[PDB]
Amino acid sequence: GAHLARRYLGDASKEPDPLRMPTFPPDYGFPERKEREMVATQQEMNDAQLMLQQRDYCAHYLIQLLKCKRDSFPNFLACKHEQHDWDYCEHLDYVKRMKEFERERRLLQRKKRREQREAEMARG
Amino acid sequence: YRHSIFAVTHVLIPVWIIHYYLKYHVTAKPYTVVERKPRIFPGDTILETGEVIPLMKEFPDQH
Amino acid sequence: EHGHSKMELPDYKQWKIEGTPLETVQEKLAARGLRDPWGRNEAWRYSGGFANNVSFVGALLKGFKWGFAAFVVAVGAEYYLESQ
Amino acid sequence: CMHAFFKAMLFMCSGSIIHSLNDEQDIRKMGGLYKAMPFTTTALIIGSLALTGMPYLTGFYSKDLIIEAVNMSYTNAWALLMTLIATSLTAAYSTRIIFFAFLGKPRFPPLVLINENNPLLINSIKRLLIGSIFAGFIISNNIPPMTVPNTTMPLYMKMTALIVTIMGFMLALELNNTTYYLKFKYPSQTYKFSNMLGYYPSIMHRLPTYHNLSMSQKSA
Amino acid sequence: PDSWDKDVYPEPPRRTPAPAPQTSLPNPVTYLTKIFDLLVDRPVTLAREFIEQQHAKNRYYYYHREFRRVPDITECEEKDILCMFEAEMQWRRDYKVDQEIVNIIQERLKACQQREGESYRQNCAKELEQFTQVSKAFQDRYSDLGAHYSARKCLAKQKQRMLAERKAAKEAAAA
Amino acid sequence: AFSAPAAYLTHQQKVLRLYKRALRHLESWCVHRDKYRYFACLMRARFDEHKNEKDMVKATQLLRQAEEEFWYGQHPQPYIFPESPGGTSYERYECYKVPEWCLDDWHPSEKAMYPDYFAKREQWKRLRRESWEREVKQLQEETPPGGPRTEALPPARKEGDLPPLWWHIVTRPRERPM
Amino acid sequence: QQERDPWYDWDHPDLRLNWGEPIHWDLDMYIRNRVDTSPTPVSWNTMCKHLFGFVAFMLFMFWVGEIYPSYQPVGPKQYPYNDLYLERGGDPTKEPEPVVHYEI
Amino acid sequence: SDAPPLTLEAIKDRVLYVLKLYDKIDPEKLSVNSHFMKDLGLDSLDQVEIIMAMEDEFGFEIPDIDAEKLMCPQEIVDYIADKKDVYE
Amino acid sequence: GGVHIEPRYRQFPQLTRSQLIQAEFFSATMWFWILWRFWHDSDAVLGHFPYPDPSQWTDEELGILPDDED
Amino acid sequence: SFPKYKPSRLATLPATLDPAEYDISPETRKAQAERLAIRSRLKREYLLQYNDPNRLGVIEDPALIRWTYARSANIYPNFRPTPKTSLLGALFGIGPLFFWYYVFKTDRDKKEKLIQEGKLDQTFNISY
Amino acid sequence: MNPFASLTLTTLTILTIPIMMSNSNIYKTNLYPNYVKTTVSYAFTLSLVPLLMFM
Amino acid sequence: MLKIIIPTTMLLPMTWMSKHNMIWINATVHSLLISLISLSLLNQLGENSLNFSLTFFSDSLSAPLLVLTTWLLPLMLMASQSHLSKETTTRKKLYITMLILLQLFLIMTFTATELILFYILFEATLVPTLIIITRWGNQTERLNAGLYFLFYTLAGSLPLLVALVYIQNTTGSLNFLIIHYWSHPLSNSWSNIFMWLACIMAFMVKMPLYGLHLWLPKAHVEAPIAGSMVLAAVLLKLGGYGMMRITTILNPLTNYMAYPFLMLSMWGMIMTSSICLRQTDLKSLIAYSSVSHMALVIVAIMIQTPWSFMGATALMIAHGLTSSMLFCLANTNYERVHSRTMILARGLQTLLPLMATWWLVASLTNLALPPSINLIGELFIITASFSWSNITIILMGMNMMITALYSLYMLITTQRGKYTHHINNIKPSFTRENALMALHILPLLLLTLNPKMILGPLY
Ligand SMILES: CCCCCCCCCCCCCCCCCC(=O)OC[C@H](COP(=O)([O-])OCC(O)COP(=O)([O-])OC[C@@H](COC(=O)CCCCCCCCCCCCCCCCC)OC(=O)CCCCCCCCCCCCCCCCC)OC(=O)CCCCCCCCCCCCCCCCC
Ligand SMILES: CCCCCCCCCCCCCCCCC[C@@H](O)O[C@H](CO[C@H](O)CCCCCCCCCCCCCCC)COP(=O)(O)OCC[N+](C)(C)C
Ligand SMILES: CCCCCCCC/C=C\CCCCCCCC(=O)O[C@H](COC(=O)CCCCCCC/C=C/CCCCCCCC)COP(=O)(O)OCCN
Ligand SMILES: CCCCCCCCCCCC(=O)SCCNC(=O)CCNC(=O)[C@H](O)C(C)(C)COP(=O)(O)O
Repeated sequence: GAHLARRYLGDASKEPDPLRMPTFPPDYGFPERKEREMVATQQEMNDAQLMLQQRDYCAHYLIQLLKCKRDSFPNFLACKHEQHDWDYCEHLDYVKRMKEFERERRLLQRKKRREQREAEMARG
Repeated sequence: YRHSIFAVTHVLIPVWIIHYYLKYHVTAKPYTVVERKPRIFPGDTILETGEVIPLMKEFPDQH
Repeated sequence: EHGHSKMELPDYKQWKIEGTPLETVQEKLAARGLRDPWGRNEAWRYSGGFANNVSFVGALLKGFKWGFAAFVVAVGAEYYLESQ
Repeated sequence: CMHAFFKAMLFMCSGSIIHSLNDEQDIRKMGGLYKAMPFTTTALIIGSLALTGMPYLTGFYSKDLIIEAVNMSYTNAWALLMTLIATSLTAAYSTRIIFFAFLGKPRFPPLVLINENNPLLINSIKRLLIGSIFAGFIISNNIPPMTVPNTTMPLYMKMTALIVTIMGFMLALELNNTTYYLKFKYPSQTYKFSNMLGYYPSIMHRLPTYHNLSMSQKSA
Repeated sequence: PDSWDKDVYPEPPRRTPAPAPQTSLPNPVTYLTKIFDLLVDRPVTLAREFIEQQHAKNRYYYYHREFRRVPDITECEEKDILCMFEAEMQWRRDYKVDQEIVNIIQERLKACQQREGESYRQNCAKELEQFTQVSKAFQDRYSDLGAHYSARKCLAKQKQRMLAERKAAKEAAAA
Repeated sequence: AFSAPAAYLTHQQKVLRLYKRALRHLESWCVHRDKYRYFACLMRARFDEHKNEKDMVKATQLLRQAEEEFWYGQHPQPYIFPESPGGTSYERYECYKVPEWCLDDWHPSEKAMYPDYFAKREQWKRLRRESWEREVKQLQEETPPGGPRTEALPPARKEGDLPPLWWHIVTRPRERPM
Repeated sequence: QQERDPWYDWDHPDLRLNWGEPIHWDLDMYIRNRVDTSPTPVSWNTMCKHLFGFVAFMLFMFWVGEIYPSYQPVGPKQYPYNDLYLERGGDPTKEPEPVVHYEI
Repeated sequence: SDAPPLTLEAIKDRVLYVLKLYDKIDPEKLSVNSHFMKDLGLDSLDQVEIIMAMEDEFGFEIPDIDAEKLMCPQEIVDYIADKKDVYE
Repeated sequence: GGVHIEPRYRQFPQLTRSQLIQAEFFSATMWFWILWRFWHDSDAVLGHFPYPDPSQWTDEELGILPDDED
Repeated sequence: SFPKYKPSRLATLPATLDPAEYDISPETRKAQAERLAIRSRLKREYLLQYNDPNRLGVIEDPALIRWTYARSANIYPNFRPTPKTSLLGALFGIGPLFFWYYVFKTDRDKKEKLIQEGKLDQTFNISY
Repeated sequence: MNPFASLTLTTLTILTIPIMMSNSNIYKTNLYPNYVKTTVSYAFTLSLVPLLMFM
Repeated sequence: MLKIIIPTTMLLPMTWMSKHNMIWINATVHSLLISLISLSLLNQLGENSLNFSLTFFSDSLSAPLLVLTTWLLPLMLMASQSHLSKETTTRKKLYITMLILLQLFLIMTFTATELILFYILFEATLVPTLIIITRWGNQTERLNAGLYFLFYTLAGSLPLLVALVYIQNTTGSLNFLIIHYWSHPLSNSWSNIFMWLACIMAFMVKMPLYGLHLWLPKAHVEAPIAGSMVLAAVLLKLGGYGMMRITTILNPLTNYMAYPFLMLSMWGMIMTSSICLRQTDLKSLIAYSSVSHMALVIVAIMIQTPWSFMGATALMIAHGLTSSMLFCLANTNYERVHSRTMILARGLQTLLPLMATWWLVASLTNLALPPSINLIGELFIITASFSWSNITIILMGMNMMITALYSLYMLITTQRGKYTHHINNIKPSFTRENALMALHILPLLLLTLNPKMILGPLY
């Protein structure tokens, strides 16, 4: 999708663009701003040599899954729990990305509403 | 018997020749055979120097 | 070793347009005062083991019954073994 | 890897039909082979099911992931639309093959030479049949991960491949069922375009070559 | 192996993990490699020991040739053909030596890329820098000489390069 | 193929050729046998409405719009028999065929195998050698003066004679030599 | 030579030629292995128009889809160590401007 | 291939069988030597339809020039035998 | 390598019971595999993680003030 | 009425759509008869030679000799310098040469200018 | 030492034996197709091992 | 170097004192032994050269050409054994004498430490080939052909002599070593431009250059088989060898004087290739293919880079062997059909299978299939030209495609299809022809194993 239709047949300035997002400071919404955590260190992540695109905040569960796969090799369906954990953590990453997109969208909405209200007040 | 003589004259002899050639001639020169460095995961023993890898940062486990 | 067995043709009197769509074709033709001169020649295509047809969905479900029965038996065994 | 298996088996089945029908390739003259020749029938049915990406088959492991990845990437919309339409047309032409080669009344010459009783053909087809049933599952469960998976999707975008496959199945079957009706009409322009391969073989094999060869004799 | 120098061709300490069976099922890989060992590695080793003892029965040596250094083209008179001949031969030998130096560096780079795996972009920076430096030196020395390259042409290229560098330094200092 | 062509095609011949082509393309369009039979009867009914027309002008004016209509609806991918000039196996076995005269270059060791066949071959050679000298005179005396008017050959008329120019026609590698 | 009569007994069946007949100046142009001028079910100009129209339409709409892309309602992927600065190229002695990611 | 070596008797039996299914022509009057135009009172279109039936029956197509002058079952059998090189 | 089967000429061809049983067995195997895989892994076909509704998220955790603070 | 078929150079008019074949006159029939007559004379001549048991060689075909001689060795004696031939020769022999010369000269001048100015990044370019 | 290289090269090398033997007597008998098919099956079974080691 | 020249000279009294029926056996045996002796020159050093004496020297560019020249003569004798059966003893001895003289002149040409000696022998090679073409030629055009093959060459080479003596009046020596060591730049002047043209056109006309190639189809078509072999394999490489030897003094003029020629070659290798698509003659097709390959060699030499020189040397050797083999196959067909027309004898693979295999291998080598040395030279020259300018690849690409086309065309027209019915004088191939094709094709596939032997002195 609906956001495609909203951006392309509605108002382009109403919705964010994915290339330049985010356009607003992180602390504009709330000043708490807790930081994200990383479990796997640089050296162990390099030693597992996962991938450059697989070196995200999801890496510890990926390393555990690879450990299971190497350890219980012939029983190729033994460690399903590790696969579930890795999938769930990827799901949490994706939902965080969706939340960021929604936050940017509504921040732009309020910015445009504030601009329109200020223009109305100036005209009055 | 035909399968035995086939597996002898077709698999065993070429594999003998190739193993001899690789082990005693090709590997005599540097960088001719290069192997991917094996993956190292935390908690691994490591045979060459006998040094263990420390475990990870005990991530909060739930679901 | 080849097939020299002196195969013999069936009787030409066997083939009849009755009970086949060629009969509907003949009736539609007679409605216009026409008649097919070659109707009986193709009757063998609707006569023997070719008489019974299969639908596309039926063709896809070629071995559904036995597979479903085996799946039911296996899942029952799995249920009776896991609950132990 | 998956396409290798099921496409090779499909070609084996087609060649078996061709050899059994005295080197006849046109499907207009091949009729009811579902019951006249059952092993080729079931092998081709399994291959067609695997080609259209039916679940827990060789096709499902690769093609389903292809569609899921193309739906959730920063790509062209036109490319996505063409991928979906191509999947539907894949299901449709598989339906065409099965319907016109196995379902109707026999249309081959009266002297019937149909036979599959040869150990070589049976064994060669059945090995690739076992492959096209199990290799995708085995191999996808054996290979270590190499890309980030698509964990969460909207329900409509998760089933899109199956939806377009079933729509292709149904529309193709409906269009093929009208051939039994007693009516005749001349073909349209779209049918002519589709049958003559977009007229690409004609134009680009008559205009370029000539314009080269003539010069090769005239100027050079 | 002692056949090649380890300093010329460095390799990492090649740490390797130990097997940690997590299930009770016996893997096919260890049985297959044991069978391959018993069936192949033993007869080949026996044949090689026989060959090596036969070689040790008859031993002889060959030597690497050492070449003296001779005056080069810079200290060569204009039409003194003999010293130009010595200088040209020496320059050609130096050219071959430089080519093999670049070959050694490239072999090091390729080995690093293959060995480091998915982390080659970070773990092979040293080899890339070494190859960049040696390639710059080789390109400065020998590039654009032509098919009919000679010591005089290389000297002229070096002379033009040092003239340009001197002019640039003089301009920058007096800026 | 076997028959000698004529100088021109009569209107009857062109009508019959159109009938065969139209029936074949209609069969190609209608896959199923009953539908083909129905529409073939309709086609033959449409064909023989004008069987008894007498004047040449309209008969020539017909069979023209029929050709145009057929070319419009000609089913651009018709069914072709596998051995037909457009089929999938038109010239499949042409490479396999070898002329008879190749056997004249065989080594005597090869000719040691198959002795009866080569004796029969020699008998055929003798027969051809006599019959050709007979046939040349037969054709020279039988042809009209100034040159033949058609590519049709006469048969044998006497007792010991054979049809002129029969060696090539009689001996063909085969339809499928291997 | 492709559209010569297939059935007739040519002295040269492959080339479809007879002994003694005149040979076209461009025989090697038309040998059934090369350009042929056989009639087609559809006229040449209609074929050209349809093919060119299809190709041009596809190129144009590919360009349009490039102008109007498709994506998902998600933010950019976040990578931990300064956008993986060290693992992508390196240059470890420059101390890049740190990038820190937003938890929500 | 596995194609049985069909003989002249097979050709004649098949040709007579296909002709006997033609309801326009009576089964009793027809013979191996019975002419189509005169001995059976058929039409030219009927002759070409019979030729088409033979073409479909035997799986190979007869060119029009040689098909148009094929008027009797015996010469149909002879043409098929000559085309397919039948010994006996 | 096979067995001798004669042509039929307008009758159904002779069939061996071996090919019939093999074909039915393999089709049954395919369907059993499909069913068994689905029962065991229902989630792969239909998904396992629900797709949250973006509009159902409350204003608190998305960082919007009531249009006046900023 | 149906859409008319328009023949082109590479898609010729079908035989059954020629209006000329329906224009039948005694002269046309005589033309076809004498065409078949000369074809039958040539066929008879070729077949007499073809079946002769005594011949053990290649039947020389005057048509092939004429075709090859016309294609190869009969061009210059019939060539006459005309404005059409002169213009086509000048174009097809000189235009491509100067076109490619301009293209390559421009490309190499651009490369040399960049090299002299030094902004080309020839790193790792060792072999040339 | 590390059968990986030996086996991977041995598969490609065994694939070329019938090509060398195509000058021999077996090429003139009817057992050649069976010979080549058996060679391919053996090569497949042999190459199955390095894949297992990779897994 | 005398250990090779003296036996070549002794080949003449050996031939003239032989029996009436033992000329071929003795000539072939002793020519093969001479080639075996010439194989010793292959070993080389990365340093200067093998300077045998003041008169002769050897290099990594001269050695492969000498080996090929010495190896060709037995092949030419084997080819000529057939059609010279009905000749008198004296005429056959004279033919063998002409071949021996041509080999000796080429041998002395390729060593030739001094440039005037190189010119003298390089022009002395012109007489025996002219006699061979105009005396033992089948057609009536041979005489005309000879005139062409003569005058073109002389027109190119007469100014060169002038330039040479002028150089000796200026530099003082024409020995190649002193010329190399005392080389000096050529100022951009009209006099130097004309000296460049005089030095270059003589070797341009023989390669041949596009636009100067009219003599080659005539000479190759009208010549006998041995003449065609020696013209295609060795005589075309004299121009390339001379060009490689002489551009050491033309710098830096060659940087911008090469522009007219390069295009003439870069476009020409297209045009001639297209010509091969529409040809009714086998020998003409092979001649035009030779023209295309030699034009690409001209491009390589004019680029003047080490990779250019290596590619050019490899391509020269490979093309020589391939062209000789193709001419031999065409001659084997001609001796049976007496036509030399592609379309008349068709479907020969059914009648002559082993010769069909030889045709396939010859076409594949001419098609530049990897890893044959034809492709090695092809790719090296293409890479060097791409370094020269990134647009050249386009033309090269086109050439490559067209090459394959006409090559397979020549394979499909003659060997494939249905045999011509009225030709029945096609006897099974003799052992001599099969041995000739084997001796043509085995050295190519043996040379692909050791390419450094044919990459020239810049390897
Ligand atoms: C986003 C919302 C999602 C939901 C979307 C809606 C859901 C579906 C809605 C359904 C829509 C249509 C689906 C039915 C397909 C049509 C079937 C049909 O009727 O065919 C018979 C009919 C004629 O049949 P006939 O002549 O009588 O033949 C006699 C026998 O029937 C001969 O029979 P036969 O035995 O020889 O063979 C039979 C064969 C014969 O049938 C054919 O002839 C095939 C040709 C038509 C079908 C091809 C459709 C694919 C479209 C791709 C086009 C790409 C753009 C190309 C543009 C080119 C521009 C020149 O038919 C088949 O076997 C199957 C055909 C297709 C059915 C199965 C697949 C359909 C599902 C996929 C389509 C939509 C779902 C997408 C899924 C993803 C969701 C988004 O075909 C047509 O008339 C074509 C109709 C549509 C053509 C549109 C293009 C016209 C453009 C004209 C020019 C315009 C101006 C351009 C200017 C450019 C300037 C630069
Ligand atoms: C026939 C098929 C091919 C055969 C072989 C063809 C190849 C040979 C063609 C000759 C190659 C080039 C000749 C001259 C090249 C020098 C560059 C010069 O011509 O260009 C300009 C020269 O300007 C004009 O070209 C002046 C010359 C004009 C007169 C020449 C005739 C032009 C066409 C002749 C072509 C005919 C070739 C065949 C003859 C039989 C440069 O301007 P400028 O800075 O001033 O001169 C620089 C040189 N300086 C410093 C020594 C003075
Ligand atoms: C296949 C046909 C090719 C035919 C050969 C074409 C090449 C023609 C080469 C030019 C001809 C003259 C060559 C001179 C030999 C070199 C000697 C030299 O360079 O000395 C020059 C002399 O140079 C000349 O004099 C040359 C003048 C040219 C006179 C002859 C004209 C011949 C035709 C010229 C145009 C054709 C060239 C291109 C033809 C392309 C091929 C068709 C300097 O003399 P100095 O006076 O001592 O020094 C000056 C300081 N005081
Ligand atoms: C999908 C393709 C569509 C096809 C469309 C074609 C539609 C065709 C409709 C045209 C109708 C006509 O024939 S147009 C009618 C043309 N005029 C005549 O036919 C008059 C004389 N007819 C003859 O002579 C015949 O041969 C005959 C006597 C029948 C045979 O005779 P026999 O047997 O005794 O030999």
